[PDB]
Amino acid sequence: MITVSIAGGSQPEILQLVKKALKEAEQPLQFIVFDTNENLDTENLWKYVHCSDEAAVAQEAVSLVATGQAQILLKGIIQTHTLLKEMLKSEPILSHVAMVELPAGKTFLLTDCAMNIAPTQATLIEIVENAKEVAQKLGLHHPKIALLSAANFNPKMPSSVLAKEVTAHFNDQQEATVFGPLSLDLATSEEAVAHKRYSGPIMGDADILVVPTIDVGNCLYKSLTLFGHAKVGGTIVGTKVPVVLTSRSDSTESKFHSLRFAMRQVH
Amino acid sequence: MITVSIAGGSQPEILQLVKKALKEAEQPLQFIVFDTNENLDTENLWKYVHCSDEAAVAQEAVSLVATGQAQILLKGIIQTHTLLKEMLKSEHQLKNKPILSHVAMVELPAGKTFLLTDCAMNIAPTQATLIEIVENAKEVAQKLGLHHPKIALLSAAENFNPKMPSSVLAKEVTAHFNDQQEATVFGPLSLDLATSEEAVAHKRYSGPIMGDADILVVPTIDVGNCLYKSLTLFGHAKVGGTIVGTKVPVVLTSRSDSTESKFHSLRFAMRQVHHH
Repeated sequence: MITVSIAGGSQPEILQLVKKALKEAEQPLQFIVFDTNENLDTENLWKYVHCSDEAAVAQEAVSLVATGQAQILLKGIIQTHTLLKEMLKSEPILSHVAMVELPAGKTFLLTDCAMNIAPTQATLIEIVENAKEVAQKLGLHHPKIALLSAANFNPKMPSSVLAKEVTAHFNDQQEATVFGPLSLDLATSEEAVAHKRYSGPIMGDADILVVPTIDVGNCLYKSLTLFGHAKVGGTIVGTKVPVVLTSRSDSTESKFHSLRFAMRQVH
Repeated sequence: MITVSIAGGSQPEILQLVKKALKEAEQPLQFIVFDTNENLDTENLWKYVHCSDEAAVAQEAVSLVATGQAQILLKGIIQTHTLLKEMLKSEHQLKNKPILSHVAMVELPAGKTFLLTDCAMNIAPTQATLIEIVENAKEVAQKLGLHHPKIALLSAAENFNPKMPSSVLAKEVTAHFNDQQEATVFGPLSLDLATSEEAVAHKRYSGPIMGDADILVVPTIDVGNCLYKSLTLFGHAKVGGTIVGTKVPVVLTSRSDSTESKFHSLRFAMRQVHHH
């Protein structure tokens, strides 16, 4: 069974997500909610735990995960940084990982469209490691990780430099295939690979895409959603448990996919 | 009448383009190809012209554009650096704008259309550069018939985030244009809030631009490139691009580019040449 700890989850929006999950659940699921506000549940859909202050909520919610009682931390109505702080206070480099599903069934992981703004050599290596973990935790043995760049390698292009550097680093592990600079088409389309007579480690069949900055990841993330009609779900990695960041403006169906994504990582 | 100069265009790939263009062409069109490779023209389509080497091919192609001899320059099979360095020589005087930039025209499935700028020329524009990138794209749209174009300065967050370089850049460039009345320039704005009226409503956002931007301006070539490819690879969007800043639209072609792809850019260039 899977127990989800929700920080500040005694809100109708959360209640609605929980109610939905429990009914569409194909496996045992349980929610434990911490909140300063009064309980809104009567149908005993979750386990309510009142808290004195918000700081306590974050503390209590994170504790349930650190102690090994809950396997997923969900961010309800609470300041992202207050919960983020407590998270780290329990732990060094966190990164966001999203799961993308395109119409024809094409899928891939997209990493860091929220956390690290302008990843340096050292931070990008860690970002690759976290995504490497998430993949090799969903079954993908020896996953292909492409370092995205608009650069043929051009020293005047930061993403190109960063890519050639991160590539040299993982040229040992043998646990995964990490290569870049690689243009988007050359990492996701095998047709682009032939039409361009290209040959390399990754030929339009990457399992994970790593961006140079959040600007690139955010853009790609939104374009796949707006015009690509793709299903997406993401979680924050780096801690001993998958963390789902939810915003009021986010749809339930989106934060739902993230929830299932967090669930698949527990399996 | 529009004459097109092609650097290294004597190729079966370029031939397929010319045929298509001359076929769908409504107004008078003409092609003059320069190449070190032998001629492949049998139907007397274009006007073949042999050259000693690539440096020669480029010099001769760019020369024809140097004056009103040609109205559009198109890069067939030849090193980009060779032609680029070639068109940037003082002897030709082609450049006629503070800086050169790349501008693309994007057409989405239904009818949504917009310009995307700088995913090939300026790597990581400074405030001064971004300002000129906007001007270049603003002029293309005006020349295309749009009088008061909406120009969205794209960034990851919608609300100001000083920890983000693109966010700060957007705010500064916005302040710079807060004076003129030729166009509406605003940022930081996220892609969805810039191109999706529904997303705007969904988040109840309110601002000078609400999912109806005419031109999107990215912070770096990586963002524009990724968006560009993502649009065609998964968005079913039609895209055409040209380098602006010169007195003649410059179309960049790559052998790997499909015929429809080259055609769209060529179509975009012809449109800037005649459209008012």
